[PDB]
Amino acid sequence: SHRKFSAPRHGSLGFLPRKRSSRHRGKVKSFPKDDPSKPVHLTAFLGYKAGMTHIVREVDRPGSKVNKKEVVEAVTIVETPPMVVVGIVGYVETPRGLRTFKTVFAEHISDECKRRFYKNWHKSKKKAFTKYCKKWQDEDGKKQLEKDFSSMKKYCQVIRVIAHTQMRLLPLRQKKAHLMEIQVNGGTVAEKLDWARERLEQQVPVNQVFGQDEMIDVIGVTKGKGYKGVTSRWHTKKLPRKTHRGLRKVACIGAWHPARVAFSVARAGQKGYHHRTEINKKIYKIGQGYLIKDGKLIKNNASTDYDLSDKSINPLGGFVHYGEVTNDFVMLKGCVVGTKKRVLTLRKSLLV
Amino acid sequence: VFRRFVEVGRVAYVSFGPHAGKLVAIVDVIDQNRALVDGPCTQVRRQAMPFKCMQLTDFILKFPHSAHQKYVRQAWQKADINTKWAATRWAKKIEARERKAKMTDFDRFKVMKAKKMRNRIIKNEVKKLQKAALLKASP
Amino acid sequence: MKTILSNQTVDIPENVDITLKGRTVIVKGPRGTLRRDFNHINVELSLLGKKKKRLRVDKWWGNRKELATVRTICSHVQNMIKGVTLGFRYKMRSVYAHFPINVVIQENGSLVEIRNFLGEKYIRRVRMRPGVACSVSQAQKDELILEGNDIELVSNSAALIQQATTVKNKDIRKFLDGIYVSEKGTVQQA
Amino acid sequence: SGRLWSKAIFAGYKRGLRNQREHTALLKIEGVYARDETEFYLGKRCAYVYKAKNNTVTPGGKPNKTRVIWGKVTRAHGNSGMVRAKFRSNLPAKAIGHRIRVMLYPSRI
Amino acid sequence: EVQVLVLDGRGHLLGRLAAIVAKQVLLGRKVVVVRCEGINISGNFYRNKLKYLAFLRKRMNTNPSRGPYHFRAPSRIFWRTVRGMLPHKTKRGQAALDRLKVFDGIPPPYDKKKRMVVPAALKVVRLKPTRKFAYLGRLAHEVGWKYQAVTATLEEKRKEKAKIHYRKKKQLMRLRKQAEKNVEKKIDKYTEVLKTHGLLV
RNA sequence: ACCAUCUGUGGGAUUAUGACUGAACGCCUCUAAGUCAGAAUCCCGCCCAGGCGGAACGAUACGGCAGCGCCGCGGAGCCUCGGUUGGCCUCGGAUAGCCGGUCCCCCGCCGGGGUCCGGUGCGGAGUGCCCUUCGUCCUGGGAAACGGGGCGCGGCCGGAGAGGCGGCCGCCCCCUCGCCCGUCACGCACCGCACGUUCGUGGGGAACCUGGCGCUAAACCAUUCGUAGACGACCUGCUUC
RNA sequence: ACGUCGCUUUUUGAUCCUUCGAUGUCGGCUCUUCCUAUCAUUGUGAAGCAGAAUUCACCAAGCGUUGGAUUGUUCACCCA
RNA sequence: UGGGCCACUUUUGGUAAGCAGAACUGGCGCUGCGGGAUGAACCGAACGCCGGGUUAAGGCGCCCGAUGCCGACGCUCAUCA
RNA sequence: GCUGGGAAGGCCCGGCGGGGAAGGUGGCUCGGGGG
Ligand SMILES: [K+]
Ligand SMILES: [K+]
Ligand SMILES: [K+]
Ligand SMILES: [K+]
Ligand SMILES: [K+]
Ligand SMILES: [K+]
Ligand SMILES: [K+]
Ligand SMILES: [K+]
Ligand SMILES: [K+]
Ligand SMILES: [Mg+2]
Ligand SMILES: [Mg+2]
Ligand SMILES: [Mg+2]
Ligand SMILES: [Mg+2]
Ligand SMILES: [Mg+2]
Ligand SMILES: [Mg+2]
Ligand SMILES: [Mg+2]
Ligand SMILES: [Mg+2]
Ligand SMILES: [Mg+2]
Ligand SMILES: [Mg+2]
Ligand SMILES: [Mg+2]
Ligand SMILES: [Mg+2]
Ligand SMILES: [Mg+2]
Ligand SMILES: [Mg+2]
Ligand SMILES: [Mg+2]
Ligand SMILES: [Mg+2]
Ligand SMILES: [Mg+2]
Ligand SMILES: [Mg+2]
Ligand SMILES: [Mg+2]
Ligand SMILES: [Mg+2]
Ligand SMILES: [Mg+2]
Ligand SMILES: [Mg+2]
Ligand SMILES: [Mg+2]
Repeated sequence: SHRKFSAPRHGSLGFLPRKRSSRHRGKVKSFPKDDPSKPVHLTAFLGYKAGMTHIVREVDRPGSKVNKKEVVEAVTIVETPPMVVVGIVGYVETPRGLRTFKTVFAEHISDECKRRFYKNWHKSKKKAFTKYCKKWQDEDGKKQLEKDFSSMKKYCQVIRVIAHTQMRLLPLRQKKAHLMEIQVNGGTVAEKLDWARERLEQQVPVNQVFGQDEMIDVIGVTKGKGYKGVTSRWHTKKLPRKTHRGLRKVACIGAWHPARVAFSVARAGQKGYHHRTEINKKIYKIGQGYLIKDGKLIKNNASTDYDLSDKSINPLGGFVHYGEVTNDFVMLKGCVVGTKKRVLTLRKSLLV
Repeated sequence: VFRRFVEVGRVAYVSFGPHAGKLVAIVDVIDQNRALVDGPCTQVRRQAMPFKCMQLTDFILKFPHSAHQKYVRQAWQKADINTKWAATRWAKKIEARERKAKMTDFDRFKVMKAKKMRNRIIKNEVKKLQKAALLKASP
Repeated sequence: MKTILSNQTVDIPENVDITLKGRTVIVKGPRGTLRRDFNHINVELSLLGKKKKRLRVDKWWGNRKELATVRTICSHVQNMIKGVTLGFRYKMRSVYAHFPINVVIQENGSLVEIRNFLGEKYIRRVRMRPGVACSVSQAQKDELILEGNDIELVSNSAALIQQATTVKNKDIRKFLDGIYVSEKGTVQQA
Repeated sequence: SGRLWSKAIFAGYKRGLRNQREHTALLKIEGVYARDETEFYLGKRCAYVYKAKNNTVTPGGKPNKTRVIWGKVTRAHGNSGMVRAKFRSNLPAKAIGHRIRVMLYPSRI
Repeated sequence: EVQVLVLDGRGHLLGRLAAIVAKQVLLGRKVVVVRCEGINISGNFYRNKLKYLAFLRKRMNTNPSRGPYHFRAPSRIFWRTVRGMLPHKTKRGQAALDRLKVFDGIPPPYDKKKRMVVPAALKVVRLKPTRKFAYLGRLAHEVGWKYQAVTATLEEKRKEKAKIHYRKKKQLMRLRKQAEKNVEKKIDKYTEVLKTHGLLV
């Protein structure tokens, strides 16, 4: 018979394999749609969740109770040291999907990047890309490299650049860098290859990717919670105290027929460490990071034109469970998935 | 668009059935599916015949509908269809298809020899024409 | 019952010529060129006269449903002749009780702006079909003149305007406001 | 210096829908797609030639891995050029959809 | 036969072509069907779309990941139609199904090879001209297929390269006809032999 | 912890319905052919997972005899799996229509159109085409001689949808042979008999000898980390500035 | 209205085919899914549709359909 | 053995029932086989172990033996055929 | 072999004729075309 009173189901079935993420970085899964009218630009970046704080700003929203009124707003600091471009990938559209056409890697790949290619860098002999870098110098290799670029220019529809983060600028224990394919949008394939080729081995600061007060998407892996019951995992109703064999359960996991437990029923399992993408995160500030021209300049990080205090974004005593933020940072509005020092992917909004 | 029409006096070629390979003249039409059919000089006596086994030719005889076999034969003989038919490409492809089927093993061997020489002489001359036409030096 | 032959002939004027490419009629009158295919109908099209220019449509062994297509093709062809010789002009009146319907014609008569339909603030943007030009008449206060060569396109452009100004959630018998096709006619009046 | 045999396919056994008579096989001969054309092949010797692991004696030759199950065409099956064949031993089911040679040996022409 | 049979799917009715292909693979023949997006189905499009949407509804209520797998590519749609005409749960049927290769468009292995046609499954002869039909490519596109546009662009590229080949083939044939006229005195001896036996009318 | 805070999205075909043109039914008609708009529905996108499903790329094992890769069909052989018994190297397509060829016009020397000429029960035809195998020896006539064949080298071009393929030159090294019609004889002619005849130097696995060109790595455990965690698994670090 | 044709298996009967070497027998709680004969919401047609409100009907099950007093209640009734 | 049950037709009660009760013949029970996808009772046909030929009822796009006939004449479009 | 001792049909311009017509030939009339 029908359930006596209606009630919406607990949890969403759009996230059903409520499983540990197969990846730690958080992949883009969807780059902004490319139109050649726009200038050549990058669509993604990698940052590290440093910590949270709150700000005071003035709201310019007409018709609102907070118009011309001070508000405070929780913000997340994502440390974003510059990318290093170390390769280019070309893709060709096929009736079976996109397939990788050809990959060209730059000469002089940094050690932190080369650590990604090894599971035991200690016992390794650092041989990765040792024979590949020689083709950038001999004449047969350079001709073969030029053919690869020409073939990409005439057969590939979308290209991407392999860029890695800079561990040694971070305060973390990890020295292994994070590599991501970042799509290049806005232009002809020839134009975006020429753009990518001249950025090989170079640094791309977060300024050249994102701008002030624009809405971006944050892609990452949520905090792990281990193995959890239905009450925490699916937020089902706790059973009455008088329940014999346990109250943190779902009382009925299905009817007699269909004679199986359905995929829609709340059941205990992993909670957290799930891949998630949150859209519409506003950039409240892009911080300059520490500089040395004659002396250590730390002002720009947390000084406002009203504040005018020589203070960094770093809280007093440091960001808890992270360290000290020294490089560029993006100040996002609100909360962001992941623990502290968790690598985050920042992607341009797919929406208008 | 249409050039060949079912009509009285239209000569049709029988594609299959008991009278396959014969020429007949359409004397009258019945019920859209069949026609009164008579070939007096091709040994097909007057009888009904479906339009499905007919293939219309380009020859049209002049006689009134449902005329007697004598008048159809006179129209068939005057400006005789038998010689005109045999001179068409349609008929001599039928004849060529017939003699190729009756070709014996010895004839197959001699055709294989003649075709071999003919193709080598032709394909030689094709190469010569290609090589000659390859000499194009002009702005 | 299958009828042996159902045929009908249209008479082509002297100043317009018709060219057939299978079941594709190309009409080349003084006002332009109209082209439309009829490959969805299994008929035979023939140009008959070198002097009077007759076009004959024939259906062989047709049932009742597909004899109805013989005159449909002829009527469509006659509209092509009419369109390329005289053109098609649709006059639309904007009727209203209280709020006057303000019509602004944008680029080259291809966009129509309806402002104050029933006093609401939403702006109606109706795009004319290609080859159809809309204009505000200088004779009567509230007219729109839709001019073009294809009756299909001109009439459908007029229907787009009429259906845009639709009263909703009210009694349509009382709230009669809107833009309606007043008359259907030609240009050059011949 | 030539194929000298007609290509045929072991389509299956003579059967009802739910009963299979393995003693006789239905062969599809290439190029014979009507019943009136099967007259030539009636009584013709047919062979299922296959290979195995161990060598077997070859008549007029050194032992090799080739084996053969001989048979002959018995009659026509259906209206579309199938023929029925009897082999000295019932054809293995692994040969369905594989080559059967029709020898032309007992020639009536 | 022992060679692969490459069939062009354009203008062919879905079930009628599948029945022919199913018996061919059961007879040990390797069949390749290309241009599965050009396959037609009798009946108006809306009706045929409703049939697939009804197919989409059939899923295991308990666990759809185990339930019927609904393939949206025209090649896989045709593949499933053939699979419904084979004993695919036996080893003989699985062997037959593995002899069938289905493609959207015409991939590079078969784009340079001549493609066969099955008249008994052709829309022009099997369907009355006044009846309505549906394109498998359109039906697939509007029910989940994602590669209708890219396949169209690649098919247009293939057609442009094929036209160049046909012009070279026609130029070669014109040269051959001119060659036959040029060497006619030294050919009539062998021409006559061909004519007496029905070759070269 | 709505007991604090942040974020939650685009398109397509269309339903109902309202219409256009328009016959049927010289009028009318949203319908018959043909069109338009159209939604919490439907499908897809965004988002979650990622196939007994693919791709691109990197590095690929010694300081001692020690493993491996490529090039040679280089050889002698083993174990195992068997199928097959010439090829077709491609217009796009229409079907109440098609195909081929040619002069003017327009597109930067070929296509694209307009004439004109042919074919159409498809003969520039898949009911088709190509190749065609007994081998040699004397020996003439024709075809050719602007020829053939080199796993001979070297260079280049085209092909990306799965290009795994195809083509063109330069030099070199050989036959005047090979294709048709004839002369001339010979070859085990194994004494009527089956699995013969090909792909094929087939695929796969160990192993020996033989030359050249080359390479000298990782993964896992243990330890550590705690962005992770029931255990597995996962993120990390471990003589250099 | 008088008549008359159906559908449904959320009522209650009728029957006794399965189960008496045993299929745990009401209600509530919890939780999932499904149906549509649609209460609301989206898009519509109709009116004895001026507006507001309401009623009838169509496509339509995407989404929602609650807190309580009395009663073991299912039902019921009232408060909001 | 003395629990029967089913089908054509006749037939009583009942709104009806895969309900209850009779008549007649056949069947299932006691019975396999071909066909009806599947099924005690329907249709064909009843059975020692086999080879060949032919059929019954039923079929001959493919599953799956058989129309791969140049089968005949019409009817029918269904956005729940 | 039988049948309506087959029905039709073919040839003999079937000949002396008669009658009937129409899915109407020639001719004539009206309406549309090519020198
Ligand atoms: K319940
Ligand atoms: K062999
Ligand atoms: K009941
Ligand atoms: K009971
Ligand atoms: K019991
Ligand atoms: K309760
Ligand atoms: K209560
Ligand atoms: K007794
Ligand atoms: K007794
Ligand atoms: Mg409810
Ligand atoms: Mg208790
Ligand atoms: Mg009219
Ligand atoms: Mg109202
Ligand atoms: Mg909350
Ligand atoms: Mg409508
Ligand atoms: Mg529309
Ligand atoms: Mg029990
Ligand atoms: Mg129990
Ligand atoms: Mg139980
Ligand atoms: Mg409903
Ligand atoms: Mg008893
Ligand atoms: Mg008793
Ligand atoms: Mg009873
Ligand atoms: Mg009883
Ligand atoms: Mg008993
Ligand atoms: Mg008995
Ligand atoms: Mg029995
Ligand atoms: Mg049975
Ligand atoms: Mg049944
Ligand atoms: Mg028997
Ligand atoms: Mg059956
Ligand atoms: Mg069969």
